[PDB]
Amino acid sequence: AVPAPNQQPEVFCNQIFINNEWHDAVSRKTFPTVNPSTGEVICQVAEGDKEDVDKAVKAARAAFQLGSPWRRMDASHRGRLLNRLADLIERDRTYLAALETLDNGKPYVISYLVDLDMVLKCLRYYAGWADKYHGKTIPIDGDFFSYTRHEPVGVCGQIIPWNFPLLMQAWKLGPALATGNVVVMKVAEQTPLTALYVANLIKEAGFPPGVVNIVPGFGPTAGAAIASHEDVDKVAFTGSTEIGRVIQVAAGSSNLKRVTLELGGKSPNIIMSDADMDWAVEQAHFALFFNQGQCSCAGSRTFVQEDIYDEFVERSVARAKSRVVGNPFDSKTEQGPQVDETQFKKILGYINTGKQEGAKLLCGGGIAADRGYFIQPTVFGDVQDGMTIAKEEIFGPVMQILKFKTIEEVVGRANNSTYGLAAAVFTKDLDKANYLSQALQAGTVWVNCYDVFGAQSPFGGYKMSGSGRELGEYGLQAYTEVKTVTVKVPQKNS
Amino acid sequence: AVPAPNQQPEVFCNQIFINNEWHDAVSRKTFPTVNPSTGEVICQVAEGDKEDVDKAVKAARAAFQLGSPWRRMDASHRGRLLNRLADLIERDRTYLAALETLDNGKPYVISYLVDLDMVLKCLRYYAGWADKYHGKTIPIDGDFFSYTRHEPVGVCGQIIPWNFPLLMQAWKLGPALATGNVVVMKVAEQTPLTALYVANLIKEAGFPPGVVNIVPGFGPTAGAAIASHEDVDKVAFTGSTEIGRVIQVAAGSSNLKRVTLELGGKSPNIIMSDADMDWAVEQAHFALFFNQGQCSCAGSRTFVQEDIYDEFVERSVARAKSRVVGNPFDSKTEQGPQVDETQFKKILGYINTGKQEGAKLLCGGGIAADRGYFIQPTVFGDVQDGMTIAKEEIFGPVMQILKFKTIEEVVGRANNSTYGLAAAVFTKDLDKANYLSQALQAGTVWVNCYDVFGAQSPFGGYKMSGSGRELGEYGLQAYTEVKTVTVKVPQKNS
Amino acid sequence: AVPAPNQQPEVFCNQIFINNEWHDAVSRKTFPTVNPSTGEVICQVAEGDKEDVDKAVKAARAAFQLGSPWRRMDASHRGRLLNRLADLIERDRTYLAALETLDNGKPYVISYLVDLDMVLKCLRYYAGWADKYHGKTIPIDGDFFSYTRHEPVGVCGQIIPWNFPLLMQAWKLGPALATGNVVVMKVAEQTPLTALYVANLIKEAGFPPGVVNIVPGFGPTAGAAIASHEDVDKVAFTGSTEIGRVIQVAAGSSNLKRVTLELGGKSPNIIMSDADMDWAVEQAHFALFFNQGQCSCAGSRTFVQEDIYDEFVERSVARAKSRVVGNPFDSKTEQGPQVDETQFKKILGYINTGKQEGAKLLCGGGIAADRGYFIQPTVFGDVQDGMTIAKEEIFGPVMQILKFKTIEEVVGRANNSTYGLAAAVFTKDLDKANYLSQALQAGTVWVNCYDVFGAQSPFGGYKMSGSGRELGEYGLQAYTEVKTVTVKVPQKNS
Amino acid sequence: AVPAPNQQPEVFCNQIFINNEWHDAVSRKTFPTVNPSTGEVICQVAEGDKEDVDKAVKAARAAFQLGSPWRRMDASHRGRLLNRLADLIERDRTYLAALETLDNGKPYVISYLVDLDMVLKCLRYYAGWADKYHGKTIPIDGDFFSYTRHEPVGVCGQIIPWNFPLLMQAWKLGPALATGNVVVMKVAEQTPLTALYVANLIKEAGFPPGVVNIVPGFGPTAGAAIASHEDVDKVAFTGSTEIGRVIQVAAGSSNLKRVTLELGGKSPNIIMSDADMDWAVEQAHFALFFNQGQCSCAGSRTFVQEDIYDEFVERSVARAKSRVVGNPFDSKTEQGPQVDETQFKKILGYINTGKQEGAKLLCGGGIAADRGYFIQPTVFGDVQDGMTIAKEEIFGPVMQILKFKTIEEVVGRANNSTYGLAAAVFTKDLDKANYLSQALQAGTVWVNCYDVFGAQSPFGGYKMSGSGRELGEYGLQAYTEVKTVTVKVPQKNS
Ligand SMILES: NC(=O)c1ccc[n+]([C@@H]2O[C@H](COP(=O)([O-])OP(=O)(O)OC[C@H]3O[C@@H](n4cnc5c(N)ncnc54)[C@H](O)[C@@H]3O)[C@@H](O)[C@H]2O)c1
Ligand SMILES: [Mg+2]
Ligand SMILES: [Mg+2]
Ligand SMILES: [Mg+2]
Ligand SMILES: [Mg+2]
Ligand code: NA
Ligand code: NA
Ligand code: NA
Ligand code: NA
Repeated sequence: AVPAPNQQPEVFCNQIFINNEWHDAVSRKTFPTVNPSTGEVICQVAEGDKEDVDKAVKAARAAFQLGSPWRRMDASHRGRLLNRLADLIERDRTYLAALETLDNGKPYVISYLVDLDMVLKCLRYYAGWADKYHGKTIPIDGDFFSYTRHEPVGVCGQIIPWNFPLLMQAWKLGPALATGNVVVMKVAEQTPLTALYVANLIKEAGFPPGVVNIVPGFGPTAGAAIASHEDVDKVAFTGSTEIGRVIQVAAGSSNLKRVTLELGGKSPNIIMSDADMDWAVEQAHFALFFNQGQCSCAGSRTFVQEDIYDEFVERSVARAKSRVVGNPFDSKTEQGPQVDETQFKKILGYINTGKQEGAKLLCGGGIAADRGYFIQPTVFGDVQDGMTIAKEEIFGPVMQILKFKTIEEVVGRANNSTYGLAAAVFTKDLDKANYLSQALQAGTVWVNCYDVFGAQSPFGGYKMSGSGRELGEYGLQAYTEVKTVTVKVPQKNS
Repeated sequence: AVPAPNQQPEVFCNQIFINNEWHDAVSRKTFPTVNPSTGEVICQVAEGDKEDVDKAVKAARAAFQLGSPWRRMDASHRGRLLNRLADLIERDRTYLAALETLDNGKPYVISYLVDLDMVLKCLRYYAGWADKYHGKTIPIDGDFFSYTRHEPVGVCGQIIPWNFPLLMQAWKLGPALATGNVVVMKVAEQTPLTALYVANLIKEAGFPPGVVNIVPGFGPTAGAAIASHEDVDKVAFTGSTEIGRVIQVAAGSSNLKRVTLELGGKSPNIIMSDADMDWAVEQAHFALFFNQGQCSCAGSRTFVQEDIYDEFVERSVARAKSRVVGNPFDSKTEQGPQVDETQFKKILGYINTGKQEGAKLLCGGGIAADRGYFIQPTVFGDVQDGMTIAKEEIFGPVMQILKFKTIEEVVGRANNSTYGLAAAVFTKDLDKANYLSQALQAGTVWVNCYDVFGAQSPFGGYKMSGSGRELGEYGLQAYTEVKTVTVKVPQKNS
Repeated sequence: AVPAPNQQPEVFCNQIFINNEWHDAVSRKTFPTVNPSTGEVICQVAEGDKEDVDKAVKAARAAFQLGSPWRRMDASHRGRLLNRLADLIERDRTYLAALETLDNGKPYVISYLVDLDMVLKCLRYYAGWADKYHGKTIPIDGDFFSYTRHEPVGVCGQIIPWNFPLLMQAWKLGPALATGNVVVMKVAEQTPLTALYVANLIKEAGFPPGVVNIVPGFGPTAGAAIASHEDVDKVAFTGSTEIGRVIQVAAGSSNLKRVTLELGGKSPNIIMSDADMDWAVEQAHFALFFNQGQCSCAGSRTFVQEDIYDEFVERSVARAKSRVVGNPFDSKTEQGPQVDETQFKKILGYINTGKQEGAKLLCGGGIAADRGYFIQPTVFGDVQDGMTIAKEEIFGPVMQILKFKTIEEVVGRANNSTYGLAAAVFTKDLDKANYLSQALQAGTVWVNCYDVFGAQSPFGGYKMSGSGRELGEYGLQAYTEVKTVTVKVPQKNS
Repeated sequence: AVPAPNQQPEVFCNQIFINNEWHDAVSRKTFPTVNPSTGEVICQVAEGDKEDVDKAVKAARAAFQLGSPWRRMDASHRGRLLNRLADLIERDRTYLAALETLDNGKPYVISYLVDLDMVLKCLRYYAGWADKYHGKTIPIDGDFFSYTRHEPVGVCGQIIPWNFPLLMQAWKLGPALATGNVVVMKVAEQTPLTALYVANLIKEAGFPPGVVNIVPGFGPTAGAAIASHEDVDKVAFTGSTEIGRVIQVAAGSSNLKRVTLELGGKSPNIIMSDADMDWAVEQAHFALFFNQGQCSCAGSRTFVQEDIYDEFVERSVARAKSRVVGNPFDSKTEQGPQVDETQFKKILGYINTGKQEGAKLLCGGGIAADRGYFIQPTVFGDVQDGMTIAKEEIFGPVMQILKFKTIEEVVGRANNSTYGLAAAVFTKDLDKANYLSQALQAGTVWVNCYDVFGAQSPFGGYKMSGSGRELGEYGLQAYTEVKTVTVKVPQKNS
């Protein structure tokens, strides 16, 4: 059951958050954030730039000083603070879900049941790691006692995208805070509002000032200031592959800060002829269309074995034509608008390219409403590997269906990509499932499902889909600096 | 390639091994060991008893003293010694395989290609663990540094059976020595010879005196003396469920030594109607008949789905009738004799029991040769769950085939046992494989295979099939005593 | 800050708890529990025996059936329920602390600030483990996929003592519930009340019926029924070394259930000449006198280097004479009564023995009040290793001070014990601290502190102080049954 | 215990190694490598450039194809191959130690007893990891089975320096090969020879062609070609902080390959007034002067507490004045030449700067012989933090001694560096040791020792000394690509 929304939630936080206080930008500039369902401005937001980032980094560094409240805090108590934050978000769940829908466009039912549930589960998962990520005692040769300390990496710059604003904030804050780091976060200009409200909850939860600082603003200004900063120890970036390159170059060109990247995808979803047809059709639809198609790991190359191709396509088209596009606050709506004008235009561009290059348009193909950034669910059949829509990340409700004959053929075609974020296989056969899950070059392989995320299981890219992993125990690795301490002892014994 | 065997290998070692030297029993008693293919005495062996065990325990305790060569030795160097021991066993592989066949009865080709290969792999695997089983540094509350040391448990009594004499010795020595323990081993009275030769190789490898001591002799004398010893810290026993109970009671009645047990089985091998028939028949044959049926994990309840039952049984009877029983030094031999007269009689008793209780005798059922202890490969059909031959471990070449209808039914029937050592499922279906491997109450579940052991993967029982695990990283747990050290520090920081 | 206690709290729960309901004993018998500060009966409690244990085990087995709510529950949700339980205990903290004082005798300020705090920290720590105790994927040889599942051991019998009633309950329930086991718990006859109230909170928190069952009653009746039960998979026992032997024998004589034991101690507390004198005197006092001396790990052999002996003894005696013995609800009280008349008499017996065998009585030595079980803080000087008071666990406010000269001497004397639960070293010297922490044969070594427990760091015995470990990640091992699944695959690749 | 060297060892390998074959450079160009003891050319070496790297990367990629001999090889067998390689290096130890001395300049006794020993220990350690770096099975929410595979990262570019040619090769090849990667290694132009002979032994050991490829040549040609290559998945670079920046920028600018960096240092060695003087002096001397000062972790800021400063400096000067500089094949020689003329001149430049900026020249300060690149052991006293010789890595036999008063002062001064590779503390006091080891911002902290490396314990930088760790279990992390497989199952149970 979903509690009724407030379809026009008040905005309470719209400034830069440093040392648990709200600041205007040094410049006093602000930028609009827009409701993509109407095209109207919600409010102005402080436009942070290099000077605001510098204030935030200094606050983070101070909070990280040896002997500070955050450094001296018991690891178990960091876990208590993460659990308190989750409880505050749960108290404010309908507000945050409605604000998420207002600013991003996704259906309120999904913001409520999916995004907010996933945020809670991620924070509560990482609360549990705070006092369990042990270092080692090590049986080195000779008369020595050797051990490692797992220390925090330090001041962590965290740059996140607009597609799942709250969830991406939680994927970053969970592991960083569980391990005792401090954060300077740059939220997406398209969707800054929910993360700023969460900062108020961070203060309410009792995190020391300077442990989390949030600088809304643009990428080449505030984002680049983080990535190039001389006193930021680590940057974690989620966004496009194009900008990932910019981040890695900025790290190398500045202070050799540690880098992890979660980038784009063109994930293959492989339907073998023995798959359960009804389930495969529904999951392939979800795999592509979830979140207005705005998912890094979207199943955007649907490979279907030739003996079931015609039926699969018929059913897929029927399901796409039935998908309800509308006001994301209406309970019947399955698909809201795209996040903004830039994305709307890019997706229409890709649709035009698909038409021009001779893919078979089977449904949709155009705008879905006269106001707001709504696009019809669009399906192309008879897609070929060299087509632009088979290669480039579209990030909208545009499905590609490709036909194949053999399992060996489809492995090669699935893997012939510079992306490698996710993939899936639908089959009833044990051996085909094991053959494909081993052979696919992707960070997550789903078998008979898609978009199954768990705070316990890592996620991230092969190839140019990124480096490092988020979620699970693995998500702690990039937030830890390892120190070996090797001590002379009188006489080592086993 | 298998090198030609010496069919009458010389015996060099037949005494008690303490402090790297050979000793008679205090009583000067010896016992004969018999070649089960001919029924003739091979030689006599020192008959160790309580006073010999007491000498061995004192030697091991002395080798374990703080400051001793074995306690000071670098962990990496324990790994080098295990690797040297494996190289010496490899040098003497053809000799050891023939001596194993002479004393135990198994085909020389199998001693050579299987037993000795698995010994080498077990020792080389554990050599690699010697310097890698780390303790932890722990983020405890307060101004403390807390960590754990993984220390050796100490003097380990290790009692092993006769069915895989060299391999059982290696499964015990590998983890115990990798972790810096010292050992008093009691080898089976039926097959003492190969383990005693390996003691010569332990000295040759360079292990300090007293690190491994071996006492051949009987169970209620030397075995019980180890189990009840006031200065043995840990006992690892492999053998019958009946004697496991005796060991656990001895431990509780003496000094509360730590105990692990690897006991009997009545493991179910489940053939679904979609299995590959030819492979399932061959694997079900192997699963039961391997090693003259003398395997704790033998697939001794073969459950076969009703639609494929008649064909599976026809094929199984044909394969059992074709199985070549004979001199284990002849390369054509698939099945040697049972290990001794006691086991021979017990198996004849169980064959008669199956006949008396109305199981359908489909082939075999009698004595296979004049000399030695050879039994025909025997297959019973239409076996029912309440039959004694369906419940009790037979430990010979006697196959039980049961019919079932549904996957839900077979889970309940397979699990309705007080044993729980292993199980298998043959199916092409991903979901049936996952359903059954989850639901079966067994320490190892094989899927489309049987008797697949790896030094890397743990093995051990549910229920009355044992407690604890051998092999893998898990095999190190029982050989480690954990010490927490918690140190006051001036000011704890993350 | 400590809230004012209800000095005569009401009792709401005094029956057997099975399937989330309250039951009389089948026999309808009850037994009294006494307030040790007054010697008066608080109330009657249902007297559970074998028949009530049988009902509880059947309930636990049913709750453990494959497909049950508790088996199907997400691991993360088990963590949520443990966190809910902790929140309910915190809500009822003032009541539970007063009830603990009423039934056990410990000072209310300690119940509130120490026991209840530690209960909350233990449950919250293990809540975090619920979804983090991973099995392994294992690179076995050959064309196979091999992995382990960490499954619950099953029906766990848990038998606990009276010295820290709520904390001992939490140390058992935390790991068992985090790993998905079900429990039949036998609480101490001397202190049943607080654990029964916590059962009401387990129901309130939402644990499925049958997951936790609690049977108050006596040892040889209800305790033995659990230890010998044919359908209990695992027993975890905390109590005397004498009864540990009984439990281990019961397990071996019944169904080979898995066993862990947390037993007695006679722990050495070593004060080197270079210790900080004031700190060492205060910590040595705490080490022995904490919880009316009723701590398994009490520092009951205080070894003091000869050059500082006279001053340390003078200061220690002054501290003992200043220790306020009285009503445990009075804020000034440092020491309450002993738990019952049996213990009261036994401690007085040991004080008599100490006098008879030639130890120097420095202070105390008798009863401290004419009502309730109060004993004077008692210090014996010039104690020798062979004295009964230097060997046997007294479990009361009776301190032994022994003199030593050298570091080798004290290691050897500390280790000449069949106990090995804990030890401590007070020294400023790095090399002395490392030499002694390595050389001492004890499950926990404290350096410049004592009785520093954390849910993160394991605790348990060497030698006859126990086997297995509680707390930390280690505390999950005995609650896990390991299953290997090994699957044939078309072609294994790295 | 050192075999007499061949002082003019023959060179057998001087070409590019690709697919287990020797190749000239495509250009046919060669470059000289010089014997630094004489300044004379040993031989010419193939001058690899971009086209040679391209051939190497293609060969590595082919060897990494799914289904190849290296991809299908059992993990345990990778370990056997590493052990065989170590055996071959041991067989050729005397030759390799002499060749190392000839090309690098370090004393032969040290090549033989230290470098070659450490190479053997590294490879044998990693051999043991090959089949033990498990992935996880993960208790995700819902009806799923989720697990991770630890797969190889793929084609690994490895760029190494000249200071420990064989050891740096081993630190790279050990973890990369244990985890099943393939390698394109670029050895330092100053010391290519020993790594090329090791390639011959890699072929001899049985590694499949293309698994290890070695391209000698210069940095901006062959090194840059690897760092910028579009089909190299990971680069591991050891060298100067300056070139580390170039590598990270190349990775970002090309294909977003994974990067680890092991860079320079200016490590503080802190001597407290309570240190053992004789030991601290000798260890401080070793800390700085080991390997002609050519060690990334050299203790090049020796901080000495004011009370012991004068004595420490007097003893340090006596030791530096007696250090034997000479022919590295002479057993009396403690210090050989610097590796080449460039380094020789740089070090003399630093000595000049030290004198100019007002450090007190206490001994040495000039050239030590008329031929070869020999420099006198040089000690500067009264060094201050702002002096060039206190900030910049000198990488030669030039010691800086700084005075301090308090432990708080020295933490701040030690940590006021953009380097953070190592540090050490000399003290007898437990609390000072723990205070400093926690507070020092360095990847390794030695206590009462220096330059204690073990294959078991990780090593790497904080700050601009690098990112990632080599050695230990940690050394495997950067060579692993993690894949999550999440499988729908009929009904998940614990
Ligand atoms: N952290 C460690 O474990 C470690 C170990 C040894 C040496 N070092 C450091 O190494 C340095 C000394 O070694 P060096 O003089 O060989 O260092 P360097 O940076 O000059 O060269 C190291 C390697 O990189 C190559 N290289 C040079 N320019 C390159 C370019 N533009 N692109 C790609 N590769 C290039 C070189 O040819 C060589 O193989 C010191 O700073 C020392 O501290 C660090
Ligand atoms: Mg953008
Ligand atoms: Mg027997
Ligand atoms: Mg009692
Ligand atoms: Mg250079
Ligand atoms: Na918006
Ligand atoms: Na025999
Ligand atoms: Na009571
Ligand atoms: Na050279």
